[PDB]
Amino acid sequence: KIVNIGAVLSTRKHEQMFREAVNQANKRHGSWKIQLNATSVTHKPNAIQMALSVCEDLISSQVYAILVSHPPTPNDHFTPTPVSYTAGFYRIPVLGLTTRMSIYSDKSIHLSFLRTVPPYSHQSSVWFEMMRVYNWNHIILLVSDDHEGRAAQKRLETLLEERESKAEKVLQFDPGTKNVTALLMEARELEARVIILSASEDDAATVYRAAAMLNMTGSGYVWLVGEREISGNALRYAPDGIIGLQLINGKNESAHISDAVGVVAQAVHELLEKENITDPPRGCVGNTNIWKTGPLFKRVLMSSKYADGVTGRVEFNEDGDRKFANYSIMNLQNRKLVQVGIYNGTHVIPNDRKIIWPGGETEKPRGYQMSTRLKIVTIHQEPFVYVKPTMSDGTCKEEFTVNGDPVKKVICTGPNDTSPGSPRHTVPQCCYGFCIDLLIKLARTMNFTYEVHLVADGKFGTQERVNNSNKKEWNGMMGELLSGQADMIVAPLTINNERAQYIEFSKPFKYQGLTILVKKPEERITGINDPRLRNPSDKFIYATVKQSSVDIYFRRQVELSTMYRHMEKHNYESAAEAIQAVRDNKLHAFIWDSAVLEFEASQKCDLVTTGELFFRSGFGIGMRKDSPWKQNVSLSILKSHENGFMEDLDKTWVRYQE
Amino acid sequence: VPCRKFVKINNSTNEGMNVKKCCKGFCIDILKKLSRTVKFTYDLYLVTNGKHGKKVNNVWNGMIGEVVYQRAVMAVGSLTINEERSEVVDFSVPFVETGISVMVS
Repeated sequence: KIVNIGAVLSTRKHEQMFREAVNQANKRHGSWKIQLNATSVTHKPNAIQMALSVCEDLISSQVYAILVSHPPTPNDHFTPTPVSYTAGFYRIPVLGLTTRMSIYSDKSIHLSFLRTVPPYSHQSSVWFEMMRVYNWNHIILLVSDDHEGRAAQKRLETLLEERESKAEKVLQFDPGTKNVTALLMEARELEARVIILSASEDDAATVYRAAAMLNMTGSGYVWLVGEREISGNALRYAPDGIIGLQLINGKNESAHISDAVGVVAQAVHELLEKENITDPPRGCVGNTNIWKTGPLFKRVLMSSKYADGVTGRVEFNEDGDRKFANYSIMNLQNRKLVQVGIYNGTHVIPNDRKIIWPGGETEKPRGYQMSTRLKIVTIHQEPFVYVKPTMSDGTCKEEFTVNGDPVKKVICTGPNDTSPGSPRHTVPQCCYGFCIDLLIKLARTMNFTYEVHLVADGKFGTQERVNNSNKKEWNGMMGELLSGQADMIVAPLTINNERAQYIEFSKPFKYQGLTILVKKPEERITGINDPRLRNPSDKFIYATVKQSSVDIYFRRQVELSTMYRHMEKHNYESAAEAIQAVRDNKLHAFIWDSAVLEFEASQKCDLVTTGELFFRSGFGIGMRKDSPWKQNVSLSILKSHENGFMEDLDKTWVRYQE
Repeated sequence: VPCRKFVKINNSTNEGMNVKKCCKGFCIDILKKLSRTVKFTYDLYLVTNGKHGKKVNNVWNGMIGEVVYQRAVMAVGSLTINEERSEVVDFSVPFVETGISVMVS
């Protein structure tokens, strides 16, 4: 008829308040014969023999609730772990009260640990509530702590699953270093300015000093950290105007202990209304049997419903944390902490105090600086990308067309040849053609400059397993775009299902089908329906570009896998190699798009296309994810579609014949 | 597939009847294959306002008036795409290549 409560507490005043709350816990519960005894222990400068003394004293005491209430620990590890582990050896709930580490969030590791505080990742949820107020969609994550970094990124992806958006850049590395400045300069080149930081005080002061040396406290920069990053020398290195968080009654020890005693007491008086009430035996000497109502009492703690307390309502969720906590939002006004907001269970209310920013105005900084210099990557398309070496040094020969129009070239940068032939010989030459003048029209339309460069290979890009770690990766223009080295694939890119799963698309500019290049008895093929090409031989040589999207499109078509096993013996790197081989009568057929071969038939009259016109598809501009260059650019493309500018581009190259 | 059509009796009253009719064709097959793949529930009906869409003093009509004013969810049927229609709603990717032409003898 007795219940023991164990605690690790040092100060005699909080021990007296703890014993007074234990004595007053049986006040309003009538004249029932239950008794509540309390046992508190102090601290030894070590941690192993502390764990030993506490664990065997609470085994000999047979307590039901174990409390740790020491925020000023001299060790910066903040680990009450071994007492909770020894209680989890017999499945006894330990109620942690001070630390907020996410490693305690794992119920698989911490089988019988509960706490009345949330981890810091929920603060990012509050920062997700910052995404619901100021209409922000691109963040920059920086976490040094690898113990909580995976859980923080998992919670971040869970929160961004509702919007189905992704973070722009995430970083995890070893704490204690000082060169993170190159990563900060790479973050400077990004569009967003949202700085999310999750580390200790040393790494926070290091990145504050690194941002102060780079002078990242200008206009548009978003600064948003927590309570751990505004203490110690990080408070000395703190730039003004920074927006931080504050835990309401997180440091207030006495009311937290009183609320914990109320929660434990009402949980015990709820558990006394049930049967199958087992007791943990003397497990120190000759008793390794587990406490049989471990998960039962844990489920009793799962259904803990409350309506009274000092601060607010307390309830344990599927993770065992405190919900609906009130937070404070502080601002650093000239190295002075000024409160600028309050936070309810789910809602933010800024007060009448102004929001002073480190940059310019007091309104929200529109920190999405879009790319005004687009790194344009392209592949060498023969009717679209005409590449010519310069005359003397970086100049373009302004040749005139037959319509009185000078050719508007561009200084592109490209290699000589492929990697076995020419490994690294990249020069700036002059590029012009269809998509070059299309990009010139886009630059005339919108507010941007650009940077035209080429791709290192002659391939679009296919998904293939890299030989280490058994992972499928990309290459080509998709491999260079997703690496961040490029900005916009301006190329006749093959639109299919697999590419749209990873990036976003625009409206297609080119619309054409598929055909067969032959040379001119039926010398023609009449498309795919030739029965001699269904079961091929060494006579009719049909082939395609190596690592092309037509190969993937025919790889999905499992009913013509024999053509998949036939073109693999004759895969060519570029289409110009196929033109050179079919002019010298080494090839016999070539699956390729319609209008390119029609232009080559206008070049050379012996080139003949086939009769069947299948897979009438469209080619557009390769794009990034959700970006401010999506809606404006698609409206500009549609404006180019509605007028006769497509006919003008036909008059440049397509409609003209030779 | 069945659908309804609100056919009015006269011009004297605004009262009409929802006559149920059958439909087939291209977009019907597209919608049936979308219901096969996505496995959702659809609410198919017809518009009685008129043609595709035309703004008369910030008032759209037809399917544009049904979608922009949120009396429906999406327009599966045939619809031309220009600038202001792409401004008011979000089109999907194009699937069929349908331009304009001139019929002569």
